[PDB]
Amino acid sequence: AQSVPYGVSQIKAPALHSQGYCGSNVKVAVIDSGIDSSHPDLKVAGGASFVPSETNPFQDNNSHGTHVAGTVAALNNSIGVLGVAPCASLYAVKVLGADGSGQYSWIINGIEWAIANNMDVINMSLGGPSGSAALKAAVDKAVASGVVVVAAAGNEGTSGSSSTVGYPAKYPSVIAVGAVDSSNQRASFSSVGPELDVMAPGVSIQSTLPGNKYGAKSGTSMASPHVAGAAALILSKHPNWTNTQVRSSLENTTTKLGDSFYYGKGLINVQAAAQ
Ligand SMILES: [Ca+2]
Ligand SMILES: [Ca+2]
Ligand code: NA
Repeated sequence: AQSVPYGVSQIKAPALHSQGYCGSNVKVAVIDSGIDSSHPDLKVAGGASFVPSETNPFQDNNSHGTHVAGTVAALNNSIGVLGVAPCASLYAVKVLGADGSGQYSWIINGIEWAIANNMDVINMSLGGPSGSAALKAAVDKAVASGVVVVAAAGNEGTSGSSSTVGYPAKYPSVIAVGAVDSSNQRASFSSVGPELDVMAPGVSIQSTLPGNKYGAKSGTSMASPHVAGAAALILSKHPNWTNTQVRSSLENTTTKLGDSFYYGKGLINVQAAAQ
């Protein structure tokens, strides 16, 4: 039987599902450690690998990319879990290797690929403490090209009064996502700062794992795909909205939590965001 992860319900996705909105024809790129395309609960449409030693984007030797992807789009069937936008066209853009790290040149190559291939939404569940003119340029171009770019804020917790949001999440053109629990409390690990935009469920998130498995993971990596999946539902309902309108709708209809430095605008509510 299929189980709906708490997080899907928390952001109110099922309401859209009920209306017949599930992300059909929205192209979402998971820029991460690849997606196990053999998983029975996922449907990968395409993708590319930018990791020199791991040329197949459909082999995930880490498990991270597959987990992120099931949050976005685990199929609606009688098995496993359920994604935020279960009918989306899922693309595996492999930029992290088996050890979960990757070079900036690879990540950037992957963003460039996503622009060229007309992805609607990009999910980046990754981040580093330092930026680069090339990294900024690539996210900026995606957004100028009409792509919704979503990134995990980071897992750096609090540090005095400084921002601990990593890159590319720190860039204004990107939506930086922090993590809450099932009670709406900020996860202690969730990165903080003025660049934080929204929150999403990121503690003990059940999703798909390679080799027809399921398991839980915690991190702002798990929070970001709820937002990416949410932008896919919105576009399925309003195919003519610009990335700008999608973003404003998500930000403008959150459930407000505590201070914006810790919670940004609050927890997204896709039901409200979809109008
Ligand atoms: Ca399923
Ligand atoms: Ca921001
Ligand atoms: Na940002």
